[PDB]
Amino acid sequence: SANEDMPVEKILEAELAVEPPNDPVTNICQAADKQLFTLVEWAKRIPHFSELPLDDQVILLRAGWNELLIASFSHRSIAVKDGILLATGLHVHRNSAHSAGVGAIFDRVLTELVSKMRDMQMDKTELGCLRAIVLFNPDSKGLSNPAEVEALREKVYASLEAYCKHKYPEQPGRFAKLLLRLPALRSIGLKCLEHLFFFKLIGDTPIDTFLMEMLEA
Amino acid sequence: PEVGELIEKVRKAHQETFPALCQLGKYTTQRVSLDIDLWDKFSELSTKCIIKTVEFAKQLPGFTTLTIADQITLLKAACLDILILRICTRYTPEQDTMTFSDGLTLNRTQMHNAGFGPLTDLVFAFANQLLPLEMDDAETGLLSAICLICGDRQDLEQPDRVDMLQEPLLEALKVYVRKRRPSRPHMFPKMLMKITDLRSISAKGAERVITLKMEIPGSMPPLIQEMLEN
Ligand SMILES: CC1(C)CC[C@H](c2cnc3ccccc3c2)c2cc(C(=O)Nc3ccc(C(=O)O)cc3)ccc21
Ligand SMILES: CCCCCCCC/C=C\CCCCCCCC(=O)O
Repeated sequence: SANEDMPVEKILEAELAVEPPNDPVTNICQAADKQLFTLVEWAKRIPHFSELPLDDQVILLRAGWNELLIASFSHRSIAVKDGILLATGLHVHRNSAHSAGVGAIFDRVLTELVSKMRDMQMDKTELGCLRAIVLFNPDSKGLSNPAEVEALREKVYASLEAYCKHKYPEQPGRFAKLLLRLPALRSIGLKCLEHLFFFKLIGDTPIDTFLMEMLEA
Repeated sequence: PEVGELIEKVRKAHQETFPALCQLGKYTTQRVSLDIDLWDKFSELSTKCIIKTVEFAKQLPGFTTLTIADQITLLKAACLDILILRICTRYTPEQDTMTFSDGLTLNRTQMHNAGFGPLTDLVFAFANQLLPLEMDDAETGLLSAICLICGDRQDLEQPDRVDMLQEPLLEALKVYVRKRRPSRPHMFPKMLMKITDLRSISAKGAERVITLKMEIPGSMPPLIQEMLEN
């Protein structure tokens, strides 16, 4: 009954829901603002996210927004060859990333995220669970009841591993192989936060305040 | 079966290159920027532990069958991960202390002044977060090995091949962890994903290291390359 606590099918519903002046920095910023305007829509369709207190909802979203977007545009970029497919439809390539001062991040996204998801054929369901795991992060500081949050996260572990045993029985170590993208995702997500000063997301509006107004909406 | 051999090899590799907290005779000696004396003892043990971590690596099945460059690349990059993980399995929550491989036991302020500095509370929080896991020699060893044989590391000559070495390790951890904890299989992903917290700490740790190679002249000479050159 693992899939009943945290339904795979409802998680993919959340992914499929929020799935989508021209210069590098502008292109990245506007791609970020777009996906930012719809995380709250995504998280709301994650099982039991809405049943959490509203102050906890804000915290979890402000804690993983960058890493939720990176995971999402990395998997989306499996199509593109040697580049990033932004949520706005634009293709960003190495030089364009160097122009934006994020060439090293670009290279890491390609080798540690896109290539790995490509070679193991990570489907959108597993990406969704990975993002749900990122969402239900119990270390998020200020959380009112973290025990509920990692009870929720562990339900995603249970569902995801159940799904992997089901759809890929010939690959017993596939659940672990998926999880091993999460350290890379965290590593890369940290480096991106170093560039926030150059990428004005929203009208310099505090990310915190933005999500809350989306939630109390 | 053949996985139990792997578990036993990895446990033996860990046990020989890193003794457990409980079998170790302890000895001992406010917050400041850096206690240079503690730093000397701390830096002198960290060097020994590096050497032991290389010994541990060469004991891992099929590690030395990598390109000697990729061997260097992997050890050079998982280096702090294993040090930080190892010392955190020597944490004593009663005394809020950590014990080194010679018995040296420092408390939180001493760990801070020894070189942990602003990273002190991160590391100590990570060690506390390990206590509920109740990890033993085999599990600590496996987690280290999984952390070392990482195909994500850049400049790898045979990245796919490292990925192959890592797979039997991920299986071993899964079955071993869940056998000892039959009513709560979430402990396996919970233990793997500690690597995520470990990378973060280690990343900031690499910040700390460059600051100290300059503020402490002639500190931390490179030494993984050349020992592995032989
Ligand atoms: C906070 C930070 C990053 C500061 C730099 C320092 C370090 C790292 N490498 C060194 C290499 C050579 C000399 C000194 C060094 C000091 C370093 C080392 C560690 C660490 O676990 N060291 C460590 C771990 C285990 C043992 C032992 O089992 O006896 C001894 C030392 C943890 C954090 C840091
Ligand atoms: C192409 C490499 C990307 C690196 C971006 C670094 C910028 C750091 C600032 C904010 C992080 C936002 C990352 C981009 C989000 C794009 C969303 C999308 O297209 O799905």
